[PDB]
Amino acid sequence: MLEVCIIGFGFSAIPLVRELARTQTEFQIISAESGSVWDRLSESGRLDFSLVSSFQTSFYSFDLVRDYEKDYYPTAKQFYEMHERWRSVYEEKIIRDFVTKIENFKDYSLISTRSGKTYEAKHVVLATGFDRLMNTFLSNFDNHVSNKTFVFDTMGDSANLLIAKLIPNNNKIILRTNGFTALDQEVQVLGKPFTLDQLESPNFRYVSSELYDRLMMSPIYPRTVNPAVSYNQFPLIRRDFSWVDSKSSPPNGLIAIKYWPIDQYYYHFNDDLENYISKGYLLNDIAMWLHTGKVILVPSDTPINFDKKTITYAGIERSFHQYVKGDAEQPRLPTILINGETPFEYLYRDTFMGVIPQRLNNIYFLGYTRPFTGGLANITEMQSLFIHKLITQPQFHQKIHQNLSKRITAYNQHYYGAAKPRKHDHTVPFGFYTEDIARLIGIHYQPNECRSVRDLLFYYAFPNNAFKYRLKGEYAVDGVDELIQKVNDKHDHYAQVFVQALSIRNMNSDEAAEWDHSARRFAFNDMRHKEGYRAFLDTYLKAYRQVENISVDDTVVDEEWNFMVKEACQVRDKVAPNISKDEDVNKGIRLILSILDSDISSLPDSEAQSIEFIRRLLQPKNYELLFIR
Ligand SMILES: Cc1cc2nc3c(=O)[nH]c(=O)nc-3n(C[C@H](O)[C@H](O)[C@H](O)COP(=O)(O)OP(=O)(O)OC[C@H]3O[C@@H](n4cnc5c(N)ncnc54)[C@H](O)[C@@H]3O)c2cc1C
Ligand SMILES: N[C@@H](Cc1c[nH]c2ccccc12)C(=O)O
Repeated sequence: MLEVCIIGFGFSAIPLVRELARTQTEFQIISAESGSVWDRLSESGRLDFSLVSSFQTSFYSFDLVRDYEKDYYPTAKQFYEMHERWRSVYEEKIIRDFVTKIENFKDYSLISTRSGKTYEAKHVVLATGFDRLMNTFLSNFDNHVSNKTFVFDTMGDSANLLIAKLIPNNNKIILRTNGFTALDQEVQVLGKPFTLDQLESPNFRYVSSELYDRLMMSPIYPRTVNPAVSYNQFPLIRRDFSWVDSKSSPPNGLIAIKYWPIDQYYYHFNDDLENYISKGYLLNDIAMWLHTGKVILVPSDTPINFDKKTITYAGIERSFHQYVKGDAEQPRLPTILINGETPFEYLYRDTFMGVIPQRLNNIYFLGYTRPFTGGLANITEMQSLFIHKLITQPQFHQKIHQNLSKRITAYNQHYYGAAKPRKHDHTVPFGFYTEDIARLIGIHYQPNECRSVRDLLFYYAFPNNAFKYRLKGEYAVDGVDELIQKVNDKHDHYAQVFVQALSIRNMNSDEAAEWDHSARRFAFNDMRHKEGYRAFLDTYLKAYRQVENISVDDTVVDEEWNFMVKEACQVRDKVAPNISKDEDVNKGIRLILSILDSDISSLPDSEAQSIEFIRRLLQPKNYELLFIR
């Protein structure tokens, strides 16, 4: 009897396949001849974009230990080539066929295929990915459509890539949405670049939910009255957050587009701009788009005619070339039959950690949990370890399955509370999920085992990426010590992130909000850092048209759109003319780096109380997680 069948092989499955080879577990892969969306995009030369996620969170530990030099954003091309390098290693273990039905019995599944060949496997893993409506727009993108108007009913990472590709062909963008959360993917800390996943310090949740809330939520909830923040200048961007019924912030189910702010874009790319664009580094600055009027927010229920294909905003009858219905993603699950009879219904919440479903035996899901920030790599690596342990270690299998139903109830209560299932429940802050999986496995770190201040910074401020949990113990990867070392030396041991928590431990919700925005350049959606870059923008648009071999006439003005922008930017034209963290962080960082190697338990009683609080980090009081204990 075949021990393991993996169905679907692209990216999600790589770390699990590796672990099965290490323990010489009998496995077969079954994967479609047609391949993935990256194959569609490759064949037709449309791999001319970059990832919305850092190298550090988007590539697996066993590649990072070889190829990590510096923080950066990898190209679509690089991400694809790394898929195709790992496919080549494992191609011999891959059967090219499509699975159409799984019949699940007590201790085995019967797998049917399109060819007619059937397979018996004790353990079955789905890593088949998602069907995506928006894929057609990207794969079959026409770059001649010019001076046309587009309406989008949802803002996600796909719409933003499309918007980034349209704007330089002088196409006009209207967002008919009920708000969206956008966040600068890159951020300055005292004039040094940090990708946003570097600054989440997730284990501070263990001190208290309240303190973690103040650490993260002011850029997302409209908590500052600072006129400089996008959600004050352009209030239509704000969302309805009355669904959130969890104390865990940021909440499961919240999505975010990550984008280049133009200042960060400039710093990296201004010096070889045409070459960088051609590699796939595209300016996708949605807040620069609203500021310049090249995108406009309009209310959710604005008048449109679907037959006449027209928008009417204030009083101009705008003919719209295309309406784009937003990205809805649904798992590519084949029919699964319970006791080889009853069709199985997929619901993220009715599975444990997005991986173990109920009423099925020895079936696991790999690649169906979405990270809020950073790459999928973080989630699928830790899931691969969870799945590998369940398949190979019956003790572990028994421990998890014994009370599966209760664990799932306890997880749902902590992360979703009494909220009705939503289509985005599958989205999780990465540094909670990876940490959650690591405690179920037992490759987690113990806060009480911190000896020095250096140790506290690794436990609390060092990002909760999958490789952090592969330094030592059951899933150790050779070279992780040298990686953690390199990362720490480049980021000042994440002291700047640790000092933020120091500074706001005595503040309330409103106070932290005002403090978050007291900076020269606050982290996200700082509209003071846009006007200065109008000249560069026009250099960029010209550079894009030179790469994409396109020529529109800029000397022809669409006076009607100029008119629709004014109506839109009404609050901005009121709020903008009404236009400390830097000092606190600066003083804080120098304090921490002076006592790096000082013993915690040693540190004296009666700076000031910043000591009492650093000693309690040995005994955090929100450490309980009922789905694990
Ligand atoms: C436009 C776009 C941009 C993205 N950008 C990023 C990014 O910047 N950072 C990031 O971290 N993530 C990103 N992602 C997400 C993620 O990297 C991709 O979705 C990734 O391809 C998912 O990996 P997977 O292995 O789960 O799925 P896939 O790559 O789709 O692999 C699944 C494979 O299984 C096959 N298959 C499906 N059903 C069956 C079946 N029944 N039988 C047999 N074979 C089957 C498919 O043909 C496919 O080859 C992006 C996704 C998209 C669409
Ligand atoms: N803690 C950092 C970074 C940060 C805040 N909220 C975030 C949300 C997502 C990612 C990063 C962050 C800050 O307050 O500035």
